[PDB]
Amino acid sequence: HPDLNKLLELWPHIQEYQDLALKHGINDIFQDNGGKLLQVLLITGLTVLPGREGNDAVDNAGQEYELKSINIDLTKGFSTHHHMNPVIIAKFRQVPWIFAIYRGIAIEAIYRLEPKDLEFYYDKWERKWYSDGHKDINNPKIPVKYVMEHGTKIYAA
Amino acid sequence: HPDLNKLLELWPHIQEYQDLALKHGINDIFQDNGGKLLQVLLITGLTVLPGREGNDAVDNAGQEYELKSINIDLTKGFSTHHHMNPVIIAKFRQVPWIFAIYRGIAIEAIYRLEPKDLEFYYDKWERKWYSDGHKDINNPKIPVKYVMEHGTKIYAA
Repeated sequence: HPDLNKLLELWPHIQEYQDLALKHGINDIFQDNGGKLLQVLLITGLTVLPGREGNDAVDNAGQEYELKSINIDLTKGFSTHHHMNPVIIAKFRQVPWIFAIYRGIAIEAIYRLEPKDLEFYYDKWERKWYSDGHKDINNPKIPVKYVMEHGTKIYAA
Repeated sequence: HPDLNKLLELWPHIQEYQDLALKHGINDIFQDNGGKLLQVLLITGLTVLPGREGNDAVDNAGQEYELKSINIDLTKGFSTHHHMNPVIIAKFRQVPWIFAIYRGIAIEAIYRLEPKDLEFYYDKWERKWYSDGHKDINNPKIPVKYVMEHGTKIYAA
């Protein structure tokens, strides 16, 4: 049982990583990309916010952030919000966003966009709601290209 | 100028303390009791949440807390919420509360009440709203005695 052997021996680290993840509010590294999210948290120094919170993270000085991420091996657009409306927008434009770019599970880069750097999309998204008559927008996307063009890279592999 | 001398020489520390306070999201130790609040933050390991947030703090694992405090040299009841209503209550009973007890500016003790430990007051407060017909409650208080009787002391001077 070749591959299997790497299992009872590689498992000490996986567990340690999970221990690390728990100290950071992540109960299961193997669900909802928790293992990738820990990467971002340890690199940036952020603390995750309860899922019920509008934003997803905050630093040691009380500044909050939206946290988006993608695996470029399968997509090129960042998810934003399901049932996206102008109130959601309104809460969004108040905080900086940090974008995590992975290749599979590997963190390749992290970008930070200031509130103004997203002004373009917030405006666009509003039109598609009101000119649209009225009606949510189901998760419009933010192009990795745009993020790279306007953000400041705070991390690279 | 006797006392004045203690000023150009005691000022190196006060400033350092303020430097410490800034690293913790507190812009001015001399306003809104920021100097006392830093005490609590450093003792407990908490991070403050933006004032717009319902709760006031969160730990490294994403658990949030309400943060109340008093100087027993002048009062014996903990403030809760102005324009207190049942929705406010509803958000409140979901998180633990940590109470800071000071003598003047000195931190004397800190207590933590679990959500259930406040069940008594939440229920009482509801009656005074509905039996009251309907109408907010302007900041009812929580007795230090009660806090000491039901909380677990996480710190003492």
